[PDB]
Amino acid sequence: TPDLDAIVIGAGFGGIYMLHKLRNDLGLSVRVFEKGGGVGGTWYWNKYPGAKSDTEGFVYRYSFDKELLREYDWTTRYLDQPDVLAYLEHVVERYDLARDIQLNTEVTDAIFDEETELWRVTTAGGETLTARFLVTALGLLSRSNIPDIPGRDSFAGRLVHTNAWPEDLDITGKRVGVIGTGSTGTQFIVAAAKMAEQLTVFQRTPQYCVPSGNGPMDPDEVARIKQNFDSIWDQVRSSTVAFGFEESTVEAMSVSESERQRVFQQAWDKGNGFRFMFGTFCDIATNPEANAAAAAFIRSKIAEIVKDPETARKLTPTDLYAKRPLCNEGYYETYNRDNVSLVSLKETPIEEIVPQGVRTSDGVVHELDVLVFATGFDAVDGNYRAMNLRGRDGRHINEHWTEGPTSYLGVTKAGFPNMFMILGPNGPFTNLPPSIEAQVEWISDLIDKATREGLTTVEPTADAEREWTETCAEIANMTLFPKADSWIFGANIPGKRHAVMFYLGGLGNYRRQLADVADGGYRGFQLRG
Ligand SMILES: Cc1cc2nc3c(=O)[nH]c(=O)nc-3n(C[C@H](O)[C@H](O)[C@H](O)COP(=O)(O)OP(=O)(O)OC[C@H]3O[C@@H](n4cnc5c(N)ncnc54)[C@H](O)[C@@H]3O)c2cc1C
Ligand SMILES: NC(=O)c1ccc[n+]([C@@H]2O[C@H](COP(=O)([O-])OP(=O)(O)OC[C@H]3O[C@@H](n4cnc5c(N)ncnc54)[C@H](OP(=O)(O)O)[C@@H]3O)[C@@H](O)[C@H]2O)c1
Ligand SMILES: CCCCCC(=O)O
Repeated sequence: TPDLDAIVIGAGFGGIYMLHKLRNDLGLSVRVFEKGGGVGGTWYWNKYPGAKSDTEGFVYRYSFDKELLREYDWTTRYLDQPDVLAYLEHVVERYDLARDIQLNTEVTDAIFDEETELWRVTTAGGETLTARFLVTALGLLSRSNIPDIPGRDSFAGRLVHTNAWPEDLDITGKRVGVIGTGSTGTQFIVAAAKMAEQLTVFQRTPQYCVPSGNGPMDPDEVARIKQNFDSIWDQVRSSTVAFGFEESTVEAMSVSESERQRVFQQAWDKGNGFRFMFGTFCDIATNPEANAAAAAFIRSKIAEIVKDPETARKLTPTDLYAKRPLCNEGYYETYNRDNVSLVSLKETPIEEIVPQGVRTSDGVVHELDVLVFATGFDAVDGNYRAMNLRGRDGRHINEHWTEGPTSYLGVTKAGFPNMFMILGPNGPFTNLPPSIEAQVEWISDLIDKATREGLTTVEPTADAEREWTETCAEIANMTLFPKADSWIFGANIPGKRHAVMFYLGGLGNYRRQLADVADGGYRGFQLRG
């Protein structure tokens, strides 16, 4: 008989909600282990300047509690890291969840014990305990990726990853270097350029970026949104990307050149990178002329905004508009600042980090006090592979994932009885809170069913999982997304497999898949009594 009914790993959006359901709704004995010193997951760790979410604030939140929806106010269109952290803290208080969240506790081992049919979980702290159900809410974008750049550890000043931003660090008036220009890099750069004495950008691959449209909320708009929240959430849940806008059904090449320009301009003026990729035309990410047209539209704005022709050239990507789409408050305009310098690593690669800065292949030592790694994450599977996580057959999860990470439905794993993942591999690529709520609710129901019916294990079959791999691959091969090199398909860490790691059918379709599996009696699962 186990120490706990369930153990949940992680105290981000995922685990907070998981806990709430397993404890407050099902009345189970549950504990959460979180390695951080406080709850919030992403929004605990990512304390860097400019950290914020690109999901517009009205839908970057839970939806399951209608009271909370209507009581909580947000004051700017998009939510800053501190505003989201404060929200997740308020949820934690609201639901009396802190008492079952054990902070500072890294789970190092999770071992299915076939004798007892229980999960045995070990912490860095040398606690081992048993639970019937394990839920892993480890975060898709949680495990910092810090490349082994030569000389990195010789750097004399403050060297930090964005995902480890120390609360004491004030970059005001300092000479700041940043490596990486994805969504983290670029929003850091915008905010950091207002603070630092000099900001040096080390850019390996330029990205496309559109305006965010960020700005203050009017209390009447907040009221309007809240009046209509039921409707708003219905739209979200039947949408593709769940960002609170209706995706376009217009093929981009089916209108005039003037119409393409106007639709793009209109989306540019309103802002949001997901709006620009999906609310403009329906085939930006499937049709290559449609994509090329979106991309050229962005290039023309770079060339207009950026006054130095050389900087504009270095900023202008030539590859597909098919990475996670960015937005920012005046990203390209930042490079007209006099305290910002752009180094292209295609032309002048980093040779060595040295005590006083970064020496590039040109021989130039860029002298710096702070070196910021916005070099992203061992995404999706990183925290799973770094855990001593072993299933029924005693094999480490790495031995099940030799071609890429796998699951059934993004939330279960063949060979891993009674384990459920929140934002596991091959789940939705959407505004994440509502995908999380879908997962959590679905897991709950199943755990509750095993409970009421006296099941001992629940496990997806090997065939069900391999069917889901097929599905995810086939959906991704109908898109351009696999032709974009990023973390989304792995390989952003040399030696990491290149592989499909998301269900790209969208939230509405992903919810339907979940509800079909439930409602048909969990075909694909072995339900042992
Ligand atoms: C800068 C930034 C901006 C983003 N903007 C958006 C956005 O606009 N829209 C959007 O949908 N998503 C965005 N995301 C993704 C974001 O991660 C999700 O929105 C959401 O916060 C995920 O919550 P989660 O609980 O699944 O994972 P996380 O919030 O990543 O929480 C996972 C937790 O698990 C803990 N943990 C991991 N492994 C272990 C272990 N072995 N033992 C113990 N604890 C462990 C971690 O320390 C972490 O606290 C953004 C991410 C970042 C980093
Ligand atoms: N605004 C938001 O809502 C927001 C903010 C931050 C993060 N996020 C989410 O988090 C995801 C990850 O974002 P991210 O920007 O943190 O990571 P990222 O998209 O993985 O970008 C990593 C950056 O570091 C660079 N890089 C990696 N290895 C390097 C090396 N060895 N040398 C030099 N440069 C290197 C990459 O260049 P290459 O492209 O050449 O590899 C890229 O510019 C986003 O895509 C998004 O989903 C969202
Ligand atoms: C896995 C990430 C899904 C999209 C939310 C984001 O880009 O932050």
